[PDB]
Amino acid sequence: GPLSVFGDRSTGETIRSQNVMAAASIANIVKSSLGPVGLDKMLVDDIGD
Amino acid sequence: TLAFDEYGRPFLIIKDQDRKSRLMGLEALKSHIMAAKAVANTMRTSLGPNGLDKMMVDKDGDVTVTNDGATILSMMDVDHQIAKLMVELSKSQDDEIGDGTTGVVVLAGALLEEAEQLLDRGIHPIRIADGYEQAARVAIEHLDKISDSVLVDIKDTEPLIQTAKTTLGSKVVNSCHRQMAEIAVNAVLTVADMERRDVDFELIKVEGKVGGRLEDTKLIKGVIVDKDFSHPQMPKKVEDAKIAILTCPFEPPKPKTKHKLDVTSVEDYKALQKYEKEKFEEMIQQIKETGANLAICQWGFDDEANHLLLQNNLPAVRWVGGPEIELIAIATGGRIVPRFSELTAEKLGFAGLVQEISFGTTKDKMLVIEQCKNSRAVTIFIRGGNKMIIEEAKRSLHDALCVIRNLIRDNRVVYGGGAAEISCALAVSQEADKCPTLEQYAMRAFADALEVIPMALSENSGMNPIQTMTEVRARQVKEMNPALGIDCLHKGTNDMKQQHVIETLIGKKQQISLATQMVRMILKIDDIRKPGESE
Amino acid sequence: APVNIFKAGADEERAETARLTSFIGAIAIGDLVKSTLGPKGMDKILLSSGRDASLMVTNDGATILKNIGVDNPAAKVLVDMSRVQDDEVGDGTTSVTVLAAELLREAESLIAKKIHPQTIIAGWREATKAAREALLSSAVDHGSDEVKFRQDLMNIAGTTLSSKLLTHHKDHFTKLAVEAVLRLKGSGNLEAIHIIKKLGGSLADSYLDEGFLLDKKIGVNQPKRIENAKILIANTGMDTDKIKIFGSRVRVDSTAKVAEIEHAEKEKMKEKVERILKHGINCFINRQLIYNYPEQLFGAAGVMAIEHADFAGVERLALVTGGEIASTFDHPELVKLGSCKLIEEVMIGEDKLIHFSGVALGEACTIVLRGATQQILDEAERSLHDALCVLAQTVKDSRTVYGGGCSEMLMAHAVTQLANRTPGKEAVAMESYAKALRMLPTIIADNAGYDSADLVAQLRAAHSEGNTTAGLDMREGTIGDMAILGITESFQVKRQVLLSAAEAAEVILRVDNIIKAAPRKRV
Amino acid sequence: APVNIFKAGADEERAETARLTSFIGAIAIGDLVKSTLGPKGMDKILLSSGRDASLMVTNDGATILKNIGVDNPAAKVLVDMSRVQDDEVGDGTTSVTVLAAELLREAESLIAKKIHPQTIIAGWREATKAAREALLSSAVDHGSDEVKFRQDLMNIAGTTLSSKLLTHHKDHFTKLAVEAVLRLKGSGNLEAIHIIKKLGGSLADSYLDEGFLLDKKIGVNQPKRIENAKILIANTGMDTDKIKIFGSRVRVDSTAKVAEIEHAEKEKMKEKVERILKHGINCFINRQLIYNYPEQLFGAAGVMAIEHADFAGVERLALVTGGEIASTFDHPELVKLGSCKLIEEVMIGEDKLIHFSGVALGEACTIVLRGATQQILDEAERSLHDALCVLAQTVKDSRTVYGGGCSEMLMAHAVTQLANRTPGKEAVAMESYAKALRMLPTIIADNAGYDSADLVAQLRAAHSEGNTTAGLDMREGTIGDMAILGITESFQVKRQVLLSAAEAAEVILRVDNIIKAAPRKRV
Amino acid sequence: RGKGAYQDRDKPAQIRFSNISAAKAVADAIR
Ligand SMILES: Nc1ncnc2c1ncn2[C@@H]1O[C@H](COP(=O)(O)OP(=O)(O)O)[C@@H](O)[C@H]1O
Ligand SMILES: Nc1ncnc2c1ncn2[C@@H]1O[C@H](COP(=O)(O)OP(=O)(O)O)[C@@H](O)[C@H]1O
Ligand SMILES: Nc1ncnc2c1ncn2[C@@H]1O[C@H](COP(=O)(O)OP(=O)(O)O)[C@@H](O)[C@H]1O
Ligand SMILES: [Mg+2]
Ligand SMILES: [Mg+2]
Ligand SMILES: [Mg+2]
Repeated sequence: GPLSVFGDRSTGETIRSQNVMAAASIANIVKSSLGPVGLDKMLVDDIGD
Repeated sequence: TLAFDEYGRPFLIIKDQDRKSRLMGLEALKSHIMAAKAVANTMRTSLGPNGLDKMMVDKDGDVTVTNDGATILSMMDVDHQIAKLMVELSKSQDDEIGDGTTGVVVLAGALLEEAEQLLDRGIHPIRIADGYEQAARVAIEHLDKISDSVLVDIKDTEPLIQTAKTTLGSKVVNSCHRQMAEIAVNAVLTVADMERRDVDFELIKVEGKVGGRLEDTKLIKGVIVDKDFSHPQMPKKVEDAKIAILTCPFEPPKPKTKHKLDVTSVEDYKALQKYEKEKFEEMIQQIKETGANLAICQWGFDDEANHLLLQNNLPAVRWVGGPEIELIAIATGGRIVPRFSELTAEKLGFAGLVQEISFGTTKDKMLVIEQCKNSRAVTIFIRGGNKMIIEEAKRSLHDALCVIRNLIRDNRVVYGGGAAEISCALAVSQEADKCPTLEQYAMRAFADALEVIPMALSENSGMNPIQTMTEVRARQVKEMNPALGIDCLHKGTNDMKQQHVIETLIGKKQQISLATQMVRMILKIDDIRKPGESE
Repeated sequence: APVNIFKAGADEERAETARLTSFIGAIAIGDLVKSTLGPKGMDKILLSSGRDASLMVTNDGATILKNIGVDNPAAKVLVDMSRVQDDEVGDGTTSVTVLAAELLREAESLIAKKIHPQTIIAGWREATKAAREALLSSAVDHGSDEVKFRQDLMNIAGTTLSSKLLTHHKDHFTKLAVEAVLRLKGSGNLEAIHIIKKLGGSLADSYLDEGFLLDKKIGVNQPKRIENAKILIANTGMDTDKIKIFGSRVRVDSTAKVAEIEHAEKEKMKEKVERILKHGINCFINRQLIYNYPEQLFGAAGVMAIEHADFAGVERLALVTGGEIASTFDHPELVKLGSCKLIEEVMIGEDKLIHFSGVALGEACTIVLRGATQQILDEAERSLHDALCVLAQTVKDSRTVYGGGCSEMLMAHAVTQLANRTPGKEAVAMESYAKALRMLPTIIADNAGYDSADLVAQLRAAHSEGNTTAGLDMREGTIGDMAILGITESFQVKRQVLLSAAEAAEVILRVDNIIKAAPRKRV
Repeated sequence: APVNIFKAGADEERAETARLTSFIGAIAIGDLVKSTLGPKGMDKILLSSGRDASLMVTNDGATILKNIGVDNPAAKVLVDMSRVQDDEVGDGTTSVTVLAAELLREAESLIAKKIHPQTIIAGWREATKAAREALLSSAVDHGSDEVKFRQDLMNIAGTTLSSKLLTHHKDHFTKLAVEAVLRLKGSGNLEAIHIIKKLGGSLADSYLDEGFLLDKKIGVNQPKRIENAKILIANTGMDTDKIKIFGSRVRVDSTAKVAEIEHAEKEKMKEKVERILKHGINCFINRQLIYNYPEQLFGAAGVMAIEHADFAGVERLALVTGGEIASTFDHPELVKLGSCKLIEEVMIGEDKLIHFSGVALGEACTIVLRGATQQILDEAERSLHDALCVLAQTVKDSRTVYGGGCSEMLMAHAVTQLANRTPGKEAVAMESYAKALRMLPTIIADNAGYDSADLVAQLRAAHSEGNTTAGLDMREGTIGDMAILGITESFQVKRQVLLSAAEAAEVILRVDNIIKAAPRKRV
Repeated sequence: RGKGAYQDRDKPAQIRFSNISAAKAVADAIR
């Protein structure tokens, strides 16, 4: 009947809404570090750096 | 993303959303058709007189071989909500008419298979559903063209027998195809109220006992109960029975409240012995003063009352059921008496040969009522070689009792064997061009799905579907359309009027009406919100 | 339905494994009890895994199939088929199981021949109709001339007991089975012949009692034997009556009135026994229990008292003595008493039983089965039950047919004669019906060790030109006349073997889909 | 041996489940490939559970059984039987599997008849001896009059390719198979016909090349086409020789002597190429790899250089050009060169191959199979391999028999004529041998959808009185003459179907005990 | 008359619909 792939398939407006939230997840991070009133961040690693 | 927001917060809408299943897509309609076609392909092989039966096993290990479409889909463990609606579709045909429970599932799966190719062309699913309503309306009006019956329930039982042979021809009762067909005709006409056109199936008792053969099934005018003569020396044959039906146990009268009767002296204890000794002589004499020679009691008997039955020559049965004695008072014309003091000669029942019959080596000894006087209650005694052939004959003959009931509700008939489906398919194709504005493709998908039922009869009979259907459909256009179908041994010609394949009008009228509305509820759905695992 | 399966734990199959599991499960049932068919077939011993296994050896095909518990769905139809055969005629439960399995084995041969299964059903319905006329036209009736009917009844019991454990006891057990039904002189109730199984002694030491045997010996201080007595039985309560008034207490003011009530209770129990001895009796049988207060009253009057025989024990005493139950004692002129000669107690297997020797109107018997083990007594009881049930229906239907393979070749000849007057669509299914009827003398011939390929070929050549009474002789291993050797069976037994196997094979052959549901508590 | 078992993890069975598992496991092999027999039978698609499953559709019965991996012990005898049939004659691997299974299916019918299994073996040895005389007396030889032998060879390839995927390609693929063996003009080595499978195009676009195709294209700066050239091949090392003295070093005192040694190494490698071009050649094929230093020498002289074709690629070039391998270059008067006309490069499926057009003494071919998918190319290669192997043996043994069911009815008639001249002990086994030979036209007739119950019955009535060339016509669905329609098979192919199935059924029927040992790493 | 009857009680009538329904899912995936 359906596709017999062993992975995962998502069609329609599901991925069309997921790619915007994937791009907005990156833009909402770097929005606080733009312009002369922007502020720096902290990038802490698992090893402690 | 799912279960997380773009700001890092957890995104939870409903509870346990990770173990949910939701499909809107374009395959949500495709999953409903592939689940419904597999039910229709299962029921396709059990259609017609050459339809092969199915073996159903219950959860307890009991095996029942069924052929009717109502009991097949009901005894499944299908956990699919689209196929569960096909179970209630075959149940709705059994509750209303009760003859086309197999054909209403193949027709519903045929409308969804033709709608699959219409869905890929870009047609809206409600536009197909609105096109099926305008196409099924033509099939209802065309089915009422040729319809006539001459049943008078006096001597013209010949249209009634041939109507029941169409229903019993597909079951396993074809060895008794003439004997058992006449049983279901006379069982309805003796209990039906022709002034109201109402038939009550509570008056038709269907009992079964293993032993004998299928040819030993007789229509017993009366009642058949388990006889429980408390005395083993009771006479087992009454020639003329004045039946005294009572609902009081043969005992001293016990009240319904708490009494705690007090005994003080020895004169009160000797009064206890004379009270019960005169009570058992009063309950026996009040039956003999009415002239009765047979008693029926719902409750038990006392040991002191058992020997008083033999001294007065009064046979009596013990521990009869609730609705069983309700059938005795109608078959014998008597009245059910609450007490013993209200017994009279007018409340007695009349019966002829009252006897018990032992079946082989068992100890059942069922009641056989041969003679009666204007009874309104009959009992069919189904015998067979095993319990598989009896429980199926209880389901096969019940479909034969329903098609006679539908003739009293509506005295119009059609001709089966695929003759009515080909004639209705030509009516939709003629009105598809008047006018082919929007719903031209939806009406032609209805006419191509109406031809699945006669081409399934050609497949089960060993013929070719597209070769036999093209010959029958072309002969109805070149001349005026007769009752032209098919058969298994084909009986020579293909004329259904000569082969006496007669079906009810309202049977096929509800086959097209219920399958169209069930298709509309499974086409007008674009989401599934089923859960995941059980726990 | 296998593709995109919409079931939870249930599985199904359509036209591929449906008829495959139906033909495997039904042949393996028929091949199981194949070795128990015939006068030289062996027996089975049935055992469980434990927890009071209760081993029960049986040769009858109904008792084997009712205890195995087959998991196959189509095999339960043949199990239920042999259950009705034991309940209706009591014989041929093994013969109806092999015949219904040989029909489906010939139907499995029609799988590769591409025959439609509805054509085999229509071909077997015409074959069964031709086989009914072969048994009906060859049935031998017996009306008057009763010295030939009693000789015919010994051929029925001699044929049934030859296929059981009672092989070399046909000189005794045939007389124990014919005279038991002959003493009924009426309807075949099949409960007046009370079979008592006692250990010790051989099967030749078993006998049919001329009177009646019972348990629950005569009182404490009562006489053990009374000559020329009048037997009165009862079904009434003796002591601790609590007579039919629920919600009645003894509410007194002093304890001296309680002594007057309990003396008045014992006076009414004494007056009830005084109403019993006004009939002029010497023996008393009560279905209920007799306590100590009426037991002293019967012992002082010299009257026996048999307490709590059985619920069906007073029914057999009413048929062997000629009395009535008489649960109420208020009219001595309307109560008929029994008759006997000796009520002495006999000892059978170190157990004292009450022997009702010399009874009048004795329409009841008592078979005293004595065997080496309990396994022999459980087999000889079912072997005698398979012989008394046929003789109880042979006196109701006196039509008899010639058994020992002679009836099966008469049925197979009528099908083959009408198979040549049919077109080739249904003629192949009728030839498979006649080949399965010839398998029933083939199983009997091969169980003894004879040449089954030649003896059935000699039976088919004999029945093709005359010889309506020619059958299989299992004594010497040849073909002989069945009217001379005296190997006959009942007509209703041989009809139910043919008719129930044709109906049961019709159900399984019409199955194209086996949809089994998900079972409970099976993981 | 089951009772008081003296084994650790091994089990066995004797005479009850030994022949039961042998008859179930062998019929299920024969009923599997039953649907692939005949010119209207379907094909199978073989798949694994994963881990490079490599799906390979095959209709030939040898390739199906060699990849399924049956766990049954007796089924591996029929699996190995079809492997030998593919290795000897290359055809009839499906026909020998169903025939060996139909012998054991008739032997399962002799279980209930109580026939001794050694009587069935001795009955089949006389039946197989009579069946050899039916094929030997009906074989049609072809000596002179070669215009009727080439028409007879197209009937062999037309019958073999009719039961494969090449159904509607008999107007093309018959000429590709007959002319491929006809261009050998000698022994059937079955390796000069190199089949090249390329994607793109239909099966009608496939063709037989008039020359020869190769890979590993001509150098870097070498000419791509030379007209009227002399082809010289080789099997020698070009560069980095390390010539045959293990334990030889260059032990010098300064690095200036290493420059003189490596210049002396390149002078001897240049002198080796100068000995090659003294023959007067234009093309060079080396089985080993050609490095950069001799590649510049062949490019400067205008000589081609084909490096590392194949180990068996220089054998096909030696048979298509008429030369020799010539691994040593020291006698130009004793080295025979090849001959060609065009060595142009052709492009088949976006791949440049070297076309040896116009070669002399071309006893080698190249079939360029073009298909829609790789599944069709893997099936058409095995379909052509099953067609070229029969024509390679038909030119060695010109005896041909009439196929299409005509040969099996001739073999079954000779057994039935001698089944009536035998005593009844072995005559029943010979009748089962003749019924199994008639199943082979029954499987072909039922695969198309025809009435197999009537067509084989008409073939038995035709062969009973004359009609030695009457067979089954699968075109219209009737009975026709096989000499007119031209449906013939080879004698050695039909003999190996009869002989290997009778020997393999002799082994499995003689097994009464299957003692399987304890397997390793299975728990 | 019916001029014959060809009973086909075998497996691959259902597997033929499995190859059709699987190829329809591929054509609808890249539609
Ligand atoms: N003698 C006959 N000739 C042709 N067709 C028949 C004959 N008898 C029955 N049929 C067909 O067989 C079909 C059986 O339908 P059935 O399964 O009984 O419907 P339901 O399940 O609603 O009872 C009918 O539609 C009828 O047209
Ligand atoms: N003396 C005899 N000669 C020939 N055949 C006999 C003789 N006695 C019994 N048989 C055969 O043995 C068979 C026994 O069948 P049985 O197992 O009793 O059937 P069921 O189980 O239905 O009672 C009968 O069919 C009968 O024909
Ligand atoms: N044109 C034809 N007419 C009749 N029969 C044919 C025709 N072509 C092939 N056959 C039959 O089909 C069968 C195919 O057998 P095959 O599967 O090739 O055997 P194997 O697997 O051993 O090569 C042959 O036995 C042959 O008799
Ligand atoms: Mg019906
Ligand atoms: Mg018996
Ligand atoms: Mg071949």
